[PDB]
Amino acid sequence: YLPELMAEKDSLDPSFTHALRLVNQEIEIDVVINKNMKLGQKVLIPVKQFPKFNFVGKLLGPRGNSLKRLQEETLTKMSILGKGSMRDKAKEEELRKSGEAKYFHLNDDLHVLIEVFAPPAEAYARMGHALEEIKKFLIPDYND
Amino acid sequence: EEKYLPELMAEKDSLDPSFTHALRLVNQEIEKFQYIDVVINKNMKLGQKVLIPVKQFPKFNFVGKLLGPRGNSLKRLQEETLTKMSILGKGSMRDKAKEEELRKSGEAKYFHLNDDLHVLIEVFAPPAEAYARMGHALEEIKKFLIP
RNA sequence: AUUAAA
RNA sequence: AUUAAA
Repeated sequence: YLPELMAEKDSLDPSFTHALRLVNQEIEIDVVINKNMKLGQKVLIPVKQFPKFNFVGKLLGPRGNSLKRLQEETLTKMSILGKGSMRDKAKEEELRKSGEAKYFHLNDDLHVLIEVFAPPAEAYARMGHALEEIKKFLIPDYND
Repeated sequence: EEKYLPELMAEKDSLDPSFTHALRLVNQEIEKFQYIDVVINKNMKLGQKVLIPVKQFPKFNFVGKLLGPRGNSLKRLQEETLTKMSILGKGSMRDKAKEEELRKSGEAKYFHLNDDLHVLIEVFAPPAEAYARMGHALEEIKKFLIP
């Protein structure tokens, strides 16, 4: 069986990071019941268009309060991921070099991941409300 | 991702071929490469395939209750919810002998017949509007599936 | 338990 | 011009 993979995991050179991630990744709607669906949407952060604006700070605010309040008022969970999301950039490269699925996202572009867990008709409406409020953060020029 | 792929090809070339599963998995990860923007705020496409309960209600035909006379009640729902709803899956066609239609010819046009009988709600709008339209459509479509 | 739209 | 949440 595939447990051959376990023999590869221990014996593979740690210098191959993406292969060791893929091998460890390989370890393996009804509306009338109306149980809780989960959704997610990855929203790009326009650093190409606004390179002089720091979005990560405007989004989080003091001790993350502004992101917490948006999460609370939209009833969603938001996570800032991608290249440039971490505060320590030397740690961000070594964690990207670490190439663990948890930190794998750093290879991608700076973006927000909004998650919502609710019954389906509510879960879609909550995500739509969150997408309307988050653009005020991602659009400095929202006047006109 | 301009940084990710050159490291895969570097691993591909430098890796020991004796690792067959690991080398196969990085090749599968390479074949993949051969996400919303709200400041440009262009239209996305959302869809949700909503099964309708024939296992729970085998005696109730929903597809007729959904369409109505000449599809008036379904188009009225598509108008008020501003979505495109298409009934697909096994039993969607009224003629079930002409169903299992081709399907060994294998056209993705007809591939949906292998899926269970459902309703695919598609909505085309900007992301904030698209997600809010879908949520409203799922609100109203319950009323057809709860006799 | 006759609803058939795109 | 600062903000650093999970």
